[PDB]
Amino acid sequence: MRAVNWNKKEDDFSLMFWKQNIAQFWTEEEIAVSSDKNTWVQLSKEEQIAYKRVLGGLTLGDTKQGGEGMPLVLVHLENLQAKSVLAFMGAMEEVHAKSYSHIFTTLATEEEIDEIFDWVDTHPLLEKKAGIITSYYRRLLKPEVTKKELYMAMVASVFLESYLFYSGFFYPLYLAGQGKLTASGEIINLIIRDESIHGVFVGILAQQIFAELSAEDQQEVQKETQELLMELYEIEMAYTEEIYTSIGLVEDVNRFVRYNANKGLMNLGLEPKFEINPIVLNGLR
Amino acid sequence: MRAVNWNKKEDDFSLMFWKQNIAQFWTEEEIAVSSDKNTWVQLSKEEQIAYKRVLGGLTLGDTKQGGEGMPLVLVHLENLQAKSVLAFMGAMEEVHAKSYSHIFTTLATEEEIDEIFDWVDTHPLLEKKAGIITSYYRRLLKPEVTKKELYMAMVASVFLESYLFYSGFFYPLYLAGQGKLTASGEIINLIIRDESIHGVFVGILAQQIFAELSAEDQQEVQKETQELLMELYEIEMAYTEEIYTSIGLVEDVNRFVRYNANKGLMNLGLEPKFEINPIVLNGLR
Repeated sequence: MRAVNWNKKEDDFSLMFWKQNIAQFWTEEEIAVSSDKNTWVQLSKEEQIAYKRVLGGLTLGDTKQGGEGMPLVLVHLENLQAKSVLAFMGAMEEVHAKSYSHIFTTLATEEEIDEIFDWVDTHPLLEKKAGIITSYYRRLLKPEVTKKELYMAMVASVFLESYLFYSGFFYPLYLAGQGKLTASGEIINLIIRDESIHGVFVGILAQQIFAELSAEDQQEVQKETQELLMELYEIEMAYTEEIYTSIGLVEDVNRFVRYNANKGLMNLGLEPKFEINPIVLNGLR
Repeated sequence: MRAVNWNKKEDDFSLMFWKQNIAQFWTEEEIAVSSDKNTWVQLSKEEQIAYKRVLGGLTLGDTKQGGEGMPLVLVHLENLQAKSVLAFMGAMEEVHAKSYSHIFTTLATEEEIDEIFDWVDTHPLLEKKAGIITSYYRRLLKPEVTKKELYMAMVASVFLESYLFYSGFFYPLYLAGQGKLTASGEIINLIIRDESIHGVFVGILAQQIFAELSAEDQQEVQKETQELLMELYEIEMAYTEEIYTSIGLVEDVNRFVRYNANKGLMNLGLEPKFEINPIVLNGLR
């Protein structure tokens, strides 16, 4: 039974991604958020509610990626070096999820925080899309999986970390781009910095497994991937309308979602399927 | 579907163990090993061979813990804060496994390293020990598991990290306690510092599950736990004889194994079943 041996490369990219993930390591204790209170209070009730809701949805995303996605993808990988990288990525997803609670602690009372997480747990659209994603992971709860099943779980992973998250990243970035909630915005930028390389790395692994499939299996998962993309897209447009109508940002967020959908497709080596907001861009600075 | 909420504790210990794991974070680049060459060359061939073999055995252990044990235990947990800690621990197991390659890089040529890893992969006792432990993990590759199955996977985990590893930790510690290979010994001490709190944490989780089992189930897993303990012990006594007879350390290591078996049992809230070498103690200093 094989032990991991980093003195003999199993691929051409796991070492560089390992090094980069470690280089980018951070924890929430490093960013004090209390100074955000001064711009928090300038927001309206509806703006504050949108902010808490999208952070709640992001926390659900990281909870599923660290606790289900990365574990079940990595456990079936034969590349032990790539396995190491995914394990580190899953731990950093839990750092991300914890960093959202660090923001909440400064911005909300204990009762308001419990409102958030109860709204997350009972929200029908969050349940629907998190459930579509994790169904691909739960398919891996067996001793032997097919490469079709492992590939599609990787697709699901890229679509969550490169694509579905950005309906939520939009608003912290938009506010930070206007000088509001900028310390929380630095936390979100750290998270995004990790998520970007997570999506690139899983996409590379996916392309490698795709190339190992029979022609029939490739045709099947190419079609499934495009169906999944648009199933999630349809759900995400209902999500953005529910979250952002109150604050007049529905169509701006949708443009951001399509932009990042294109990046997730490219992370998978696939062509774009849709045609950055300058305030958001300023929040990424 | 629930997101992790750290502003409402799910238990009385996950936050403390989260903070400590993070506080203890390290990676191999922090410890240069080149200065160990000056005591490496003073060891005999038999001593150099034992050292390479036990580090190879240790790497296999961490490879299976980070890539199988932690993912398959954590994924079935209902406690999302505990899930977070385990994901971080599995990541640190991969840091540990990689640190062993960093030592090898200073001490062995590229060809000698590949010999090590081939000896690990084909070695019958290592295959047997890892095979027994991971069989408890692979039982968790299904959608629904029993608490007996999850409990015995946690037992397997404690027995590996608190107990089976120490037939290997003995020798780097014994040499470091004498001023030999002290930089590698510092790496081994950081690994042990992580492993100790790993076994404690998983042991706490096992005791929580144990208290939920029916009395009949409790007695069944107590019997399995005692049998597994002694089955592994019998294999380790053959392993120490194989590794350490050439260098006269067999009975010293056996005593170290019994000492750490007792610690693993205690991590599980169980009574000791066996009755530290002072140089090993100085290597831990």
